[PDB]
Amino acid sequence: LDGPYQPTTFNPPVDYWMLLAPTAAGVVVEGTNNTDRWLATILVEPNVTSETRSYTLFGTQEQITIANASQTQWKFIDVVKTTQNGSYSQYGPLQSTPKLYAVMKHNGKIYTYNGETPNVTTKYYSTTNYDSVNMTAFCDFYIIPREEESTCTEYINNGL
Ligand SMILES: CO[C@]1(C(=O)O)C[C@H](O)[C@@H](NC(C)=O)[C@H]([C@H](O)[C@H](O)CO)O1
Repeated sequence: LDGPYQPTTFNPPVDYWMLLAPTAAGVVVEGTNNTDRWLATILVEPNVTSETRSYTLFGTQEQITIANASQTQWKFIDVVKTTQNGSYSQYGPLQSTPKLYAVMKHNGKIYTYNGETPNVTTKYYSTTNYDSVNMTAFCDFYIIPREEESTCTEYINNGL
């Protein structure tokens, strides 16, 4: 567990999980290869009926319709597009009590956590030039090698 690091944009090594510890609802992390993949993770508060919100994604204001069916858990949503002018689509989510998320560049993809704490799993998004994707963290974060993924999973499920 290397960190906490303050918000910044950098090029994380492949096969490391970037464990994010946001404190507020909103954009958590975003990264793109500038060609066929844009991913931004948004943290939505517990208990939200369908509504459109404005988020700044990659420097520009975007309207996204979100919801969170859970009465008590947070919802992390990956908002992605596959071309520069394409529409954002939602995948995931991760329903969470600890408020932690993580993202990793691995084997031609970007992986993120998914499901419902305390029994999370991971999902992925194929991404060309996956190894050079820079990630912008909007909150404090830690770095954990993939070899220690069981430790990252325990933090996502139960907190630091
Ligand atoms: C093309 O197949 C895949 C991929 O990227 O390898 C399979 C992968 O399991 C799926 N992941 C999820 C969370 O649905 C992903 C997304 O649907 C797509 O990347 C969204 O842009 O599509």
